[PDB]
Amino acid sequence: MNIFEMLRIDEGLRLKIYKDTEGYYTIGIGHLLTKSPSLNAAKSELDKAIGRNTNGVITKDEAEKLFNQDVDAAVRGILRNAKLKPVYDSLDAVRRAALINMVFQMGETGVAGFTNSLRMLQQKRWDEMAVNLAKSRWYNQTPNRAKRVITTFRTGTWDAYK
Ligand SMILES: [Cl-]
Ligand SMILES: [Cl-]
Repeated sequence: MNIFEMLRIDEGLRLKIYKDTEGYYTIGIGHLLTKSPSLNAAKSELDKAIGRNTNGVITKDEAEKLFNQDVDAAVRGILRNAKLKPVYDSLDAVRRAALINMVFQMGETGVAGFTNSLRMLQQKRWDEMAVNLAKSRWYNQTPNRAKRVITTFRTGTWDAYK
């Protein structure tokens, strides 16, 4: 089990443009296209991302390429964030995977804002952190996934995913 296998479970793989739970245009492995309501704005973004005229449809390879770029960017955004870097640096390899997951899903900024949980994470207070992450719009909108991520932080193991 690794971050790729982990995010692939959580986001799935879709080869045709679609809406996410939030209503946004997305494709592949959780790759957001646009927060805009126009399927055209979305086809536009897709082709620019892919580098070709897709007509809203990509190959698996193509989807995997975006994903690779997205995970890479998540890791880099963590390592560059003043709030994030230090949390990450303090954690074990499983728990790091969990941080990357949230970052992938919600952006540096989003996570960078969970002030209290970040501190508990840092203080290695596993249980309270888990309670705190749960009082969030994030958990309420996508509780199964959130539970998985939260368990991963709590336990420090891949159980939720096995
Ligand atoms: Cl892109
Ligand atoms: Cl869910």
